[PDB]
Amino acid sequence: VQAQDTSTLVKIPGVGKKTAERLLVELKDRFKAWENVSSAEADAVSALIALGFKPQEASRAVAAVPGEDLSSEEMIRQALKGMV
Amino acid sequence: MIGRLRGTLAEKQPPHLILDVNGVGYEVEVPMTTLYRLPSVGEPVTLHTHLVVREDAHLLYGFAEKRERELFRELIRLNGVGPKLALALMSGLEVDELVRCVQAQDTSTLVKIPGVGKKTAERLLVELKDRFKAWVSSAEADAVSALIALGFKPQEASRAVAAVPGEDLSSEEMIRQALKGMV
Amino acid sequence: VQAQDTSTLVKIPGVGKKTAERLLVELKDRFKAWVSSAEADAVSALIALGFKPQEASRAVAAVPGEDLSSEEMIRQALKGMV
Amino acid sequence: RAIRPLKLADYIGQPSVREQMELFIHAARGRQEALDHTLIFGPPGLGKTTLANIIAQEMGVSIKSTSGPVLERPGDLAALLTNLEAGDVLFVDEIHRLSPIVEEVLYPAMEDFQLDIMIAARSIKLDLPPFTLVGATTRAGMLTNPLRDRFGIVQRLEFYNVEDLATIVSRSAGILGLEIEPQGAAEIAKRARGTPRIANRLLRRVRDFAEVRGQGDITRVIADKALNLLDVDERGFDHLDRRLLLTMIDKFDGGPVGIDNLAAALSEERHTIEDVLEPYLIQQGYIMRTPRGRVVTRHAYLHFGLNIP
Amino acid sequence: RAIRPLKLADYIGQPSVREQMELFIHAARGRQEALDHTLIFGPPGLGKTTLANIIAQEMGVSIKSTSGPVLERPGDLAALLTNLEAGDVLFVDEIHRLSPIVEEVLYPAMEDFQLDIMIAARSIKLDLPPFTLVGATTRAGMLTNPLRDRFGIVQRLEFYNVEDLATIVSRSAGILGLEIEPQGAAEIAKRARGTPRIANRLLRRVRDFAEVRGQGDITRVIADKALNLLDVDERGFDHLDRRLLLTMIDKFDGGPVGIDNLAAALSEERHTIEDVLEPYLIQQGYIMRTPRGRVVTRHAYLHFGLNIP
Amino acid sequence: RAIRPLKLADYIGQPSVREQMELFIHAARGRQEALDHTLIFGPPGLGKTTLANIIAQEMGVSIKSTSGPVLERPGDLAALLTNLEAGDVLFVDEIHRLSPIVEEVLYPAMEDFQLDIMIAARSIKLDLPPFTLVGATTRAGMLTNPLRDRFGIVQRLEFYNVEDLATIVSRSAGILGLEIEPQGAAEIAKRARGTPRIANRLLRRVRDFAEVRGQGDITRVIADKALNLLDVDERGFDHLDRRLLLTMIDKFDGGPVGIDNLAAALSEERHTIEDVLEPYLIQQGYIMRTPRGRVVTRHAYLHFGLNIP
DNA sequence: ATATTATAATATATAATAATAAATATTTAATATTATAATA
Repeated sequence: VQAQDTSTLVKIPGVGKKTAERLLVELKDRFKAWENVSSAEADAVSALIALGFKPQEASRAVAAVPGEDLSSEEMIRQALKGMV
Repeated sequence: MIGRLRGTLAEKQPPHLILDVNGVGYEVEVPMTTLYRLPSVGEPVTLHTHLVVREDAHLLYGFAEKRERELFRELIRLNGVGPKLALALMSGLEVDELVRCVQAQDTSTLVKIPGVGKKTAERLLVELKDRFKAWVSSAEADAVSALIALGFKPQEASRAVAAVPGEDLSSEEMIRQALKGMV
Repeated sequence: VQAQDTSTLVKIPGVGKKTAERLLVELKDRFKAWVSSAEADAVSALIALGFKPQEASRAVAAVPGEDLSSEEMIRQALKGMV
Repeated sequence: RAIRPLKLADYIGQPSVREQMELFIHAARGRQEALDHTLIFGPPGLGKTTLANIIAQEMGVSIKSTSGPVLERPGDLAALLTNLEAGDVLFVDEIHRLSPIVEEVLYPAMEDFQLDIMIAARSIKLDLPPFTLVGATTRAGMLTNPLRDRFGIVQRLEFYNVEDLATIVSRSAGILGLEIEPQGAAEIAKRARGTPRIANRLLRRVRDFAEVRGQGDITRVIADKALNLLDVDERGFDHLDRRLLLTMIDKFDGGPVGIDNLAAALSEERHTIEDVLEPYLIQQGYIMRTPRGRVVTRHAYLHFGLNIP
Repeated sequence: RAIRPLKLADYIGQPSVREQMELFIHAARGRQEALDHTLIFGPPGLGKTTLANIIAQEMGVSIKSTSGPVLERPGDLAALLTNLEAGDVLFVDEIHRLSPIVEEVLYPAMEDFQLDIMIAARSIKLDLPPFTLVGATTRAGMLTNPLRDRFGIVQRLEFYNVEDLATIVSRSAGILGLEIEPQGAAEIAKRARGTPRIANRLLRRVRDFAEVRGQGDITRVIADKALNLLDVDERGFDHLDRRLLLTMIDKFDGGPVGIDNLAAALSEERHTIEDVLEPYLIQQGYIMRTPRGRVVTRHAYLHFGLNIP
Repeated sequence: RAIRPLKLADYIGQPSVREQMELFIHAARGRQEALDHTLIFGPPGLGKTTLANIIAQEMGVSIKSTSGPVLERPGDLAALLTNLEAGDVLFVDEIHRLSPIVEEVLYPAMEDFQLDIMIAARSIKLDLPPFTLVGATTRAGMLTNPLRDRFGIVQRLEFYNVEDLATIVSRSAGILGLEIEPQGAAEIAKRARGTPRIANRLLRRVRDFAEVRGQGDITRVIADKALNLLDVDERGFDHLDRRLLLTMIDKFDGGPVGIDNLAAALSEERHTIEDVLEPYLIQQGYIMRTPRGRVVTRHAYLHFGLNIP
């Protein structure tokens, strides 16, 4: 869960995908610390979706380094450097 | 039960509204967004509605749109969502913008809604992710069959066929206009 | 219900054999007062010939040979897909 | 808007062969019954589909155009047979490839238009309406001998001579409203492999040449400088033809190697290479066939002014 | 910054073919009609889309550069044709890989610019504006006979003439700024390998050689010093090719060979050999191919003084 | 000086490789010109990625070698493109083992250093700084030929001769701080089955085993003990290989027999035999399988000294 | 006259998607309280 892999959860019989993100989300919801947009940004997000990016990694990359009053090619470039 | 009301407005005490439909008023609330679309006192109004039955109470909820009723109902079917939460959400933001944010699964635009925790935001986004759908004449059927033979899906073909050209046009020109589209 | 038929009820979607058979069991006491051989032969011949099983049955059932021979209804069924 | 010859007398070439099909035409008109099943063998460019549709027009019957490469399943064959009616005809090209099951299905379908295949359970007894299956393969040697024996009409389609191809050029120019000089018609008639399709394509190229480089109709000099711009000799050479001739007179020293090797060297498909090569090169007798390969004659090697060692 | 002539006259490399297609362009311009269908085949990678774009600017109209994956569904090509207009043109690629349903849709599309489609069968007839359908494939041998016979213009693309390859080398070196020699141009033309891209790569590498070994000067001696060691030869051989030839002739003495045995013995998998080295040598014809083993021809024996069995 | 040395003088490779291309790029760098794409390939485990890292180390340009099978995704490809800047170099391992989407998002970068990105939606024009792909594949035979045409420079790797292997062993033992005699260096080179980096690994293992039984100095008795424990003699024959060849000489006396017959005789799987056992002997003159069967030299028999005419 | 094996097709183990039926799980609404960030 602290590694956030659903594959280890779903091989257990009776455990599907939806149960796996429920376990992940609702345990990361504070129990497991202890051991027991603009046109340019929308264009960028759509380009990332068309280039294999799932929307969450296309979302928090935009959120971390937003682009302001300048053209798309450079903040998408530094965002691609940003996600590394 | 209750699916829609077409009645006359009696009084406005937001958010609680009373709708006198043929002598009897109906206790219904509407969101503040719908407060920006209500008529004056005494004017008739048609509200798409859907009831909620509790153990000790019956609550009536009425919206301007049927699709708003359906989204409200699906929000209520969620295990951690009450009516107060859904009214807070839709009083913050409107319907298709929330739909696209559900496609986005972003918490920033929904945390700003008052009284909403971040944990609520991610759990609702994850359990509301897109499993739903995104929001004939002789010439019509001929075009549908022609584009089926051309490989286009019947539902995909029909929306391009029936949109731009008019009613009962020449089959060649209307097939031309249906195939005018690109993705 | 009077004829104690199950497969008629089973073909309804969402109906299991146990569900329909139970419906028989309680309805026989609840109620107190209140296509041919050539049709399947054409389908089998088209399947063995090379035709896809469901579109062949679609052609067979579009214009069945209820009042005419199996060869002629196959002849007019091959009109559909040309 | 089609140039296509819709007349029997348009294909007046091979007068004995045309008169033979005329006798068969009047026999069909006189029989008013089921014809013998037709299988014509001949190299392409001569309009075998044109011949079949002319046969249909003279019969006063509707024709469907299909081919052996098109068909893959006996169910498709049954569909094609059902779409045809009484007083119809089917044009089929390249029967040389066929599934055997299609052949035993067609055996009663051309015996008495019958179908008696297995479903066990009830077998089919479908009797087809009277319509003649017309075969238009290129070579009957590769196809099965029982089918060739069972087909009634068999004929040799050959490349057309100079006067017929010149007449076809003149009448096709008359269709387009242009005129051809008899000498230019004769030279492009003895050229273009003696085939009306290639002759018409060459006519289109030369008429475009006269549309731009010329200032009027095509004469002998217009056609000559057209072939000069087309880089075509008096025999009807192509650049690929010259290159292949040079390879098999120079690289392989007579070319006693298989057609597969030279086709792979040229990166050319086997069927296209042989269809381009064999009829015109054999009627000129430049190259024969050996099991070692398609070796040249002495005359072909002397054509380029080279003496045989 | 790709290498591309701006105009069709500026296009150099196939002067007779360039004159022929210029004649076709002026025929389209003078007649005020859409140009005929042009069939294009030859080398696989030559930037044919760019040449089609040049033809588009010569027409002044738009050409939608489309390929097999673009037109694998008949709906996409139907939509593109509906957005096509009078006097326009459509570049088509990978026609050989395309489904026969595409072929039957494109039968009436070029057949006088119509469209027939089926809907208990009902027929729906559609019309199309006149246009110039452009069919270009890596290999045209897979094109079906009625389709190719119904087409009009057929154009062949090939590697340039050796003097014309040398001129192309000179022009590209002038573009690259290399101080090249006509003797060096003929040298690289002999090294052009039938491919413009590898030719330009060789120009770049001999420019590097002249920069680092000479004083920025490309001469015949400089070109010889650059291209007479390692995987080079005046004809086009490599030391890889010489190694392959020697290892075949010392083992099997110019006899039948096992391809797996060759791959094992050369420490080199047969796949890359038959992908680059073997196809060029068989393109030169220097290896004769059998279903029992690949043997070099008499040219390689003459290269090393070897006998003929 | 490391486990793999990073100096061009510290790696005694093939003399053509030792001379040409790194000297070329050493004398060509500093011209403010982006280096073109270079390929290295050969037997596996020869440190082609390490050699590319070495080359980029003398080039003094930021470099990080990434494995292609690890990087299946074009998004990480865009990440590596944006991580580097103008005039940089990048090394890719096993390009032939990439998902194709990487390839068509990589072609315009080879064309005009352009990253065409798809999002009526329209593509966006995203230019890239000048950069270089260095290729290091085990076998890129199934890679697409236009991608080869975009690539400029390719070098092979071959079975190194005994002198180069001995020099490599000597320099790597000097790196290891060994006291091996030149006779011991030749013994280690002959015990190693060529493969200079795998030869380095084998020398490391021999050094560790000798240090287990003594000091860093290696004597011919130490080499004999290493051959005995590894069950591989100076000829490089595996113990399984030695047993199989002893059975073959004890059964058919080296006569040409079938591969299936000997596979059934030895009770071993034939495909593994083909891809493991005979390759090592067959780069050299040992095994000569024919259309009649396998033939073995008497030099292989010199291990035991029994041969037949 | 026997194999053999150098090239030519081939058929399915292993990727995938699409119902489906047994097996479950079955509560939020209102309100103090306490931090908590921001504030005269």
